[PDB]
Amino acid sequence: NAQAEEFKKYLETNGIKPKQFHKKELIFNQWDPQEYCIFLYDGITKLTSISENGTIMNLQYYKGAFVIMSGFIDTETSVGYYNLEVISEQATAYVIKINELKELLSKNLTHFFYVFQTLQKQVSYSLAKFNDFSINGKLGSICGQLLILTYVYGKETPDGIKITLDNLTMQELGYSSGIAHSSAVSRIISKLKQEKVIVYKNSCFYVQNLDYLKRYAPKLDEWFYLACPATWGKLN
Amino acid sequence: NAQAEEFKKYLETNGIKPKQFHKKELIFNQWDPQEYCIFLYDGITKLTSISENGTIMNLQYYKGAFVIMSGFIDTETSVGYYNLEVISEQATAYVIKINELKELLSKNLTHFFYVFQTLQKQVSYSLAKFNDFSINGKLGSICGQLLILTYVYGKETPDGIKITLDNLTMQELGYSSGIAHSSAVSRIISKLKQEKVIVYKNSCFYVQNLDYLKRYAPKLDEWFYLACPATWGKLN
DNA sequence: TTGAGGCATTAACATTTGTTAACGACGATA
DNA sequence: TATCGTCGTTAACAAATGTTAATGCCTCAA
Ligand SMILES: N[C@@H](CCC(=O)N[C@@H](CS)C(=O)NCC(=O)O)C(=O)O
Ligand SMILES: N[C@@H](CCC(=O)N[C@@H](CS)C(=O)NCC(=O)O)C(=O)O
Repeated sequence: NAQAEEFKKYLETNGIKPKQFHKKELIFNQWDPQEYCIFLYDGITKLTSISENGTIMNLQYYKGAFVIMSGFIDTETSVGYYNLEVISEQATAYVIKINELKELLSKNLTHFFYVFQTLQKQVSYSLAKFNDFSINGKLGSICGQLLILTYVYGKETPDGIKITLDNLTMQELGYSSGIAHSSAVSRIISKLKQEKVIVYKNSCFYVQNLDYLKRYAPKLDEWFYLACPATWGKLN
Repeated sequence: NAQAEEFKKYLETNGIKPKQFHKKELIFNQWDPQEYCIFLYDGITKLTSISENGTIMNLQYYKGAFVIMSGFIDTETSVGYYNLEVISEQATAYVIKINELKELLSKNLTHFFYVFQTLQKQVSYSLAKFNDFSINGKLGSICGQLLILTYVYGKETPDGIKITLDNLTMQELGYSSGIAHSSAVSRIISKLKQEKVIVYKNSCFYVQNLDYLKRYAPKLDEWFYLACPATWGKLN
């Protein structure tokens, strides 16, 4: 992306150099209250939350370039306690102090509008996801998540659309769709397989019937069409 | 609150005058995508979405002052096809075309930071809502919505906490929690009534065991503590 | 006073999902 | 080689939830 590159050159120009993170490494966490402005430049991360009981919840993934806020810009208080775990092998991200961000965006308006637009992307994303997950229950939740991962990490292959993700354990899918037990998600997956919707090959997932997921995730497909059209046309 | 008043005067200085809307009246709609930037100054509204089969989905409410984006500020494209129905008797809102917002914000930076902060409140809200509703299924979703309504529209009474909403039918809660049929909502509400959690009196809902809802909506309570701390202190 | 329609409560069945357990395939270690 | 853990299936049983129908309470219009 161009806006992302200009943003990079701006940050670096203002003495803000990137940091490197490895897999299983947290950029910020839900226990230390350090309000940051993460500009995930390269890599893949997952935003997670752990309850008092210890239950994990995968709220979303982030694939650079994108912006993640852990604190408000005016009050400089916390927007919510979450972790951002690196799940790719390596990732490069620009950690910015919450106070300096205001000084940086005040100076340049283009980059300001870039951050604003990434924010809108977050909003619309969350609304669509909430819709498609809420209506059709857990089957619809799984289907929606598969749609997201297929548009973001999917590549056409002889047998279908291969989702290029190193770790996609049943536990992870459950964490992304509010399912606590791997057996249940394994059952839903078994149904989808039997309906000739997906295949489990090479420890990976191959999506062969995209329309089936489109039915259970209308607002998500619509969203990718209205906000990530470059990512949407690669499969249409 | 106050930043919204300064924002009001700002809008009334650039020739952007408020428009009035009555109950059930829509400001923008899904089928006629004109990209606006609604600044709900006063009143209560609800953001809804209708599938192709007619299924309704209540994504959330909006009690002024707040900001709603129907289109992106850069691309000027729709962020998603949603409707905004007024559910209060009367509501005052400033309608702004999306192309004007970029200049109007470029002119003043404090109000830019206001809209930005409100958008961050939207983000945190959606994330917390997604986590709680998702973790404990439909019971937890009902508890979450009830907590939200209790913080935003609740007022302490000797009978508990009165949710000052005229129209809060079983079907409306269902739409707010992804439940299609009113009978199921009635069933859950009956369980809570038996559990000494709430009571249905004077055509309104009264909350007596806030903690019970806090258990099923931890991230939402956290959100009210972090994003709307006054609304949170009003009940603690 | 009557009748229609909408909303709430409940019951009864079907479908889905939660929860635990057993079995087998796989990798890794010694 | 054997042994231990982890993950994917499947089964069996319980709880939740989807779905429909019946009933009663209320308002409203004639
Ligand atoms: N950098 C890309 C992708 C940014 C990104 O990661 N967006 C989030 C939503 S705000 C996403 O697609 N997440 C995918 C997921 O949740 O797995 C863009 O500009 O849209
Ligand atoms: N103006 C009030 C309320 C703004 C508002 O409506 N915020 C949304 C969250 S983005 C909300 O609380 N919605 C409650 C609901 O969904 O009923 C404030 O800023 O605290």
